[PDB]
Amino acid sequence: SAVTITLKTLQQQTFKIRMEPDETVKVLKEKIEAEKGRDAFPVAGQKLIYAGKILSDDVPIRDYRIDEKNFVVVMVTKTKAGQGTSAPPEASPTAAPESSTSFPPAPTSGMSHPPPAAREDKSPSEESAPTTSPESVSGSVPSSGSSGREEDAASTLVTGSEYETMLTEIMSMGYERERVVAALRASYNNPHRAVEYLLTGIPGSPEPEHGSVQESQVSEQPATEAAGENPLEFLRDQPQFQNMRQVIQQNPALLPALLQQLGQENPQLLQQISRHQEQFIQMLNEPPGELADISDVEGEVGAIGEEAPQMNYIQVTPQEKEAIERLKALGFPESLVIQAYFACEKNENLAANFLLSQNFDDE
Repeated sequence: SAVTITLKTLQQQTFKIRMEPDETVKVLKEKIEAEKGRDAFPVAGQKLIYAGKILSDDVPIRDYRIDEKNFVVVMVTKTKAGQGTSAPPEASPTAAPESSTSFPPAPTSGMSHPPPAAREDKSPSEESAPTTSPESVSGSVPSSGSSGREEDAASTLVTGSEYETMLTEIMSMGYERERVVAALRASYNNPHRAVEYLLTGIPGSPEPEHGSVQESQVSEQPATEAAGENPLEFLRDQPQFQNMRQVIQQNPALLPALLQQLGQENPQLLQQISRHQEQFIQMLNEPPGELADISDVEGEVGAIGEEAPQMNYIQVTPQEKEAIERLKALGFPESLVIQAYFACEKNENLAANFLLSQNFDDE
């Protein structure tokens, strides 16, 4: 089964083909190259005219309803393949009916498209909507409520190590590594929400109330009987250290010249300087000691406290000491206060109250 096709070329040369009554016209373009040949029948200008509109090569033959009784004026122009056929400048025009008049610039650009008459020049939006799919607008329940995303706060601490830089900001407290980021991924990657939701809120510390740290044991010296036989204080006051603390306050070359001259003459300190070279020298340039903390002067000049180890008959307690502390702090005596306290009701007036009325000023 088949069907001959009337092929007509603009050159006035017609013939006949056949192929199948359902082959893409693309085979036609190639059928013409073999039907007429390839001397002056290229493909670029291959337009199969059957009655005005050239049949394209994207449809199967017989789809345009061609008629063998008629003829298809196929065209074969447009020869742009690098180097093919061309035309010299000396020639005559053959477009009587199709005579060119305007001079539209093919190359270059330009927006030649003026609107007809004087109406709405601009054209915002349109006035039609051709649906592409047959059943696109379907369904009913919402699945993705995308009514505006969320930016929230992210660049709050993340740096070179982003969350790791913060991981050290919190972990340093004494936490872990994976538990902290998790605390910094659900609380707000911050030491505020993470901490609160790191142990007291995170599933890692159910009511952490068993870590009492109210000890404060950093400074608490007795200073009541801790001094005797010290190879360092006798020199600090003797001429040995004075020569090492005076020569050092002008030239560091004397330190060695002295440590080897006097510092290396008395074994009383040498047996310690070998291991105390750090502290012994620390005092050579800056000896410790201070007689003015902030205001050592409540009563008159300011004493130290109890400078009598095993001397009095009692030792006061944490109940009456408050009365004496404020007494000697206002300008009261010493033994006259610790004793007079037992005036009438062991109060802070009968004993003081009468003491003040007895001091008076002048009559």
